Amino acid sequence: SGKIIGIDLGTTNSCVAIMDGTTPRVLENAEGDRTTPSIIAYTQDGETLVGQPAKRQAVTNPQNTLFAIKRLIGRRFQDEEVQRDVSIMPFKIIAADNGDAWVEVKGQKMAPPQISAEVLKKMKKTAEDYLGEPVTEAVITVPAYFNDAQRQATKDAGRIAGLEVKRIINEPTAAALAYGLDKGTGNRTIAVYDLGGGTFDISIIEIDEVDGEKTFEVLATNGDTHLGGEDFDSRLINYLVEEFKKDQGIDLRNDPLAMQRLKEAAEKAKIELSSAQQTDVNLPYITADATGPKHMNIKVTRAKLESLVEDLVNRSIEPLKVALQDAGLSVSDIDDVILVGGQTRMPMVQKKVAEFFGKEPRKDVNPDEAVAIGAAVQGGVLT
Ligand SMILES: Nc1ncnc2c1ncn2[C@@H]1O[C@H](COP(=O)(O)OP(=O)(O)O)[C@@H](O)[C@H]1O
Ligand SMILES: [Mg+2]
Repeated sequence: SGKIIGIDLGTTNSCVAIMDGTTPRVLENAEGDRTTPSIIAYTQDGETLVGQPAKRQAVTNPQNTLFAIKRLIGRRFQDEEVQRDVSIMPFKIIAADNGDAWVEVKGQKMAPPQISAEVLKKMKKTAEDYLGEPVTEAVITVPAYFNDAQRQATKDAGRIAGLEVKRIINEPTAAALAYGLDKGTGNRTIAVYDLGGGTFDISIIEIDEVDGEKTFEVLATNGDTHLGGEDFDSRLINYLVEEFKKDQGIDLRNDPLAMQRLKEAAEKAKIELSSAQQTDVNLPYITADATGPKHMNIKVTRAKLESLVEDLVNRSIEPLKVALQDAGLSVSDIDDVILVGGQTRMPMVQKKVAEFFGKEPRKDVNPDEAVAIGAAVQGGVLT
């Protein structure tokens, strides 16, 4: 029946949503999850894995497990983001013959859109599995700061995935549509605070009712492309390494398998601490030595997590001030504050944002779902 999907093609994760009549519905993937890791593995035996199945095999296949491709897409190999990433990514980043930032996978040169297209194919299949019918139309989101090359390379990923890309929309504009900030009257200035797995974006968006149609303008954009939830995980991981050093003599940083388990356990404990006051990190058989297997069992309070990440939360505030100054505005000129991204579910982040703007952020949608939902709302406007 010709159905247009909304896709959040995120740095860390991806989300796919749809109009179910008048109501947006985020879809569950083949693994039962409403979010799919933006991770693509080319296995030794010839399979292409995407999402949590690729995440599981990553430490067995570091060369051919790709992730963070949103950092490369539409960029040149000499871009400062790309040069920073060359020495930290375990997969091989290369210059194309035209100077573009490409990847080499099992000896094959590939452009970033060919890799991101595997994420988009999974979002497409995820929609087809829920609907019981083909899906070939999409709205896809990008950061507001993306230039024509990054937008066009994102379009190219959709085309390679077999999607007719009806429209590339800004992420904070999609978030405004999901929060229903179009079902209003007059002028409306909004702050979109977006804290994902890898990036922090602040966008100030003006929204005028004029001539019966609603205008949308990005007045200012700021942030930090190296501030996200993975950095919050890293603070908890480093705490868990040092407590296990103190209590059992072992530096777990030597054991790269123990470290894959510890990262996973730190993220789970962080996420539990958004709704509980304390949790346990319990990893049986975490490592072993001459005296046999060791077991990690460490209580983590929410207050301990908050102390480990406070300066990361405080880094998000200076780009808010600069964004307001570039827009020519004060906190009182902001009518609505919306949160986007899974890391904004943390009570400390919500409270710091509410405190800075002097108003409680809206609650209409999940922060981690807003970009995909708004892409779907925009798709339904074109249906
Ligand atoms: N309830 C939660 N509490 C704290 N952090 C969370 C929670 N849910 C998800 N996160 C974190 O949010 C990040 C995912 O952000 P997300 O918006 O999905 O990424 P993307 O940048 O790809 O849009 C991860 O670091 C994840 O651990
Ligand atoms: Mg995001």
